[PDB]
Amino acid sequence: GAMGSMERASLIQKAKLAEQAERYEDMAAFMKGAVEKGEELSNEERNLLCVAYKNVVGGQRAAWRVLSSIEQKSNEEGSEEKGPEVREYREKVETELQGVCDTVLGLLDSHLIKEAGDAESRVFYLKMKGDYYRYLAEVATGDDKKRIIDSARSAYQEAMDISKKEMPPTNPIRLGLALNFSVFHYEIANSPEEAISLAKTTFDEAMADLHTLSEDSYKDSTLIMQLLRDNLTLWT
Amino acid sequence: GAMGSMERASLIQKAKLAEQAERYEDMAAFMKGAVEKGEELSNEERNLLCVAYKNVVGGQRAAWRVLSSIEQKSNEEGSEEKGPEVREYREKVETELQGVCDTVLGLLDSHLIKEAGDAESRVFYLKMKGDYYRYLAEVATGDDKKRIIDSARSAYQEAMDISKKEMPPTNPIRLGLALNFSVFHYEIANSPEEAISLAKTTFDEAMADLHTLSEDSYKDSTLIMQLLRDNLTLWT
Amino acid sequence: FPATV
Amino acid sequence: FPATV
Ligand SMILES: *SCCCNC(=O)c1ccccc1Sc1ccccc1C#N
Ligand SMILES: *SCCCNC(=O)c1ccccc1Sc1ccccc1C#N
Ligand SMILES: [Mg+2]
Ligand SMILES: [Mg+2]
Repeated sequence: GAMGSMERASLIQKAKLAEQAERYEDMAAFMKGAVEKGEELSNEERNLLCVAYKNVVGGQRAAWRVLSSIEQKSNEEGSEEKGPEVREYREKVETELQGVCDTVLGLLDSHLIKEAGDAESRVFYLKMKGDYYRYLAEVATGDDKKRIIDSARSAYQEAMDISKKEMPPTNPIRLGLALNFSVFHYEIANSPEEAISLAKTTFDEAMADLHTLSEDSYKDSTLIMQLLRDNLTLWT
Repeated sequence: GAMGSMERASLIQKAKLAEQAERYEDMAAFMKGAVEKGEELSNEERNLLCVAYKNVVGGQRAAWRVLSSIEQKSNEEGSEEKGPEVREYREKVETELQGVCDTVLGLLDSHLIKEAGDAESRVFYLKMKGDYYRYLAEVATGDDKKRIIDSARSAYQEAMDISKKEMPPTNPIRLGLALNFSVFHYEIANSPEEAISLAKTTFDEAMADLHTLSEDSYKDSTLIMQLLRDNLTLWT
Repeated sequence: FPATV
Repeated sequence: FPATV
């Protein structure tokens, strides 16, 4: 790996600089190098890894949606034939997106998840695994599409089971996991009722636990609760 | 070149798709491939080339400024020593930026400028040459810094001479050239009075020629005149 | 699109 | 920063 010669601490430092400079591809490459040092990641380091790849894949997903929309319109009745270029370029972006997802899933499988014993790390990584299979599912149309969807579901489900046993209902990782699994149900699994039920129950159980929190924890938890509410408003 | 096997028209089509998807690195690579087909570029194709690289280098310049600011603060009195990482990463971004500038300058020199005979194409390319030498000058600190600055000045000056002979004072290319050369004077050449004089005279001569224009040309010209006014307000 | 984190 | 096009 091209980061093999750089110190772990230097990779982390540069990931933070790349974030400040909004250079998210660099940030992801630095964090990949840090993961490949083989040591477990701290809470802050996990969040750097997550931020970097979320921004990279987020840009790819946005571009893929633009191109997919153009491709769909080109295949409508009365549309003029413009050749293979739209499909080719959509496929190019799609392949790059799949490559990023495969890279993240590879880091999780070699060997972040298997060494993650505390709930805060294990739930975080399993949520990420569900997220990146979900992004693969968004572009999937082949024979393995059902298996891709089930891989996302399985990772989310294991994360949910751990989070319900080991974390309070206001824990921000637990809340963000529920938010994303609910989106999986709505957008991927054709299960809007499950999506709505999960978001509502998560919101209500968090509400009932806010009284235990400091002002700073309350701010963290209510921020994500508002995202759950925003989705409920969109869906109902 | 990796675009050598793709049709010129397909490269142009994909550059437009990349623009819609905000994939400016792809857009630039497609337009580089189109230039390397060896044919002259139309007005629309020149503007695609310009848009693509302006966005790529603009992001690099913004990142370089963030990192340079951090590096400058790290070298202030009382600052804690944090190692070589800030300088290294600033140098990494700087080298990539210089690479993009060298690529654009290489396309202009092989062989866009020498085949550009009409004022609209030749002024456009010479302005770009001044712009990309200006971006090199922004990061230059070595023995060749004066020669880099003079290369920008010389390209801008040739473009100015042609534009004053061959274009009306409201021509948007002429106006944008004057805007950028004025910025060169202010930011690069330590010549704020020349910057102000050029912006003022350009604005006033355009104002006096607006009466000749259609509504659509008037909109194009006044848009750039407002940028000249904005700089004058910043500088006075 | 719905919110995710 | 000043405006350029
Ligand atoms: S991708 C960076 C991860 C940090 N924040 C998140 O996007 C995230 C991820 C999983 C679960 C929840 C959240 S939001 C969050 C996370 C940690 C602490 C506070 C908050 C909030 N609000
Ligand atoms: S980088 C794409 C070039 C298109 N517009 C510009 O940014 C530009 C470049 C050189 C000189 C002027 C301008 S602004 C412009 C250009 C052509 C037509 C109208 C306008 C405007 N307003
Ligand atoms: Mg495909
Ligand atoms: Mg250097």
